[PDB]
Amino acid sequence: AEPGRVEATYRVRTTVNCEIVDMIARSAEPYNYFVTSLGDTVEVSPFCYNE
Amino acid sequence: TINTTDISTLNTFIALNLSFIQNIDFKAIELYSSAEKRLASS
Repeated sequence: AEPGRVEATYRVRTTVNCEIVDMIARSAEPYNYFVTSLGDTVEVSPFCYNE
Repeated sequence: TINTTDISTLNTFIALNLSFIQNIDFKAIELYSSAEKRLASS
């Protein structure tokens, strides 16, 4: 909100945001871990709990 | 008198009849193209 009113110290306005994104991820041949297009890294197998 | 060409002439040659070999051009090959090389990187 940022009121910018006449205050001695500062404002306290705040906001939140739910962010839902779709992206592309790639994995190597062993398929034990993979990475996403966004750059986030993860050490789990993309194939899991599916036979 | 007749020409000697009309007389049949025999020949005695055990012809080798060899067979040389050359001119095998060598094409250059590459296992992977550049596209998958770029795709190889994450």
